[PDB]
Amino acid sequence: HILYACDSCGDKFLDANSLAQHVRIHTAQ
Ligand SMILES: [Zn+2]
Repeated sequence: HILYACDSCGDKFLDANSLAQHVRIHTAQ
């Protein structure tokens, strides 16, 4: 379930792989 979260934007991921890559999409364009 909600194991990982992208802070600042408050994104709630059930995936870790998608979470971490999501914090990547923030560094990227
Ligand atoms: Zn985010």
